[PDB]
Amino acid sequence: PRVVFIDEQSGEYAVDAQDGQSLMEVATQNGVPGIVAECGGSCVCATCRIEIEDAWVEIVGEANPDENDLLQSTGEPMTAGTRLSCQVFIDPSMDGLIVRVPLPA
Ligand code: FES
Repeated sequence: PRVVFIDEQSGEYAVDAQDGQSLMEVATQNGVPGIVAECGGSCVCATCRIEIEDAWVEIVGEANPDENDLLQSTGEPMTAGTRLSCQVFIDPSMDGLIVRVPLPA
């Protein structure tokens, strides 16, 4: 597909992806800040607080109440589309996706 990332360093990172790729991997491919490099998708960390644009959350489908709960346990605020991007992946359902990065969290 096609894609569009965002961040607080460039305020945008237009890109593209392929069914099976996450919005965290495109980044590094798009030269995006790639501000993560934590577990690499191993599913052992929870700091990859990425944010899908507010148009594709209903397209991407944030994480279930399992991965979203453990993260909410802390008590920090969250918006619509906040989910482990690294755990997300492209499909002919989320083509031309638009990503986003939260504030210093
Ligand atoms: S990068 Fe570790 S869970 Fe997303």
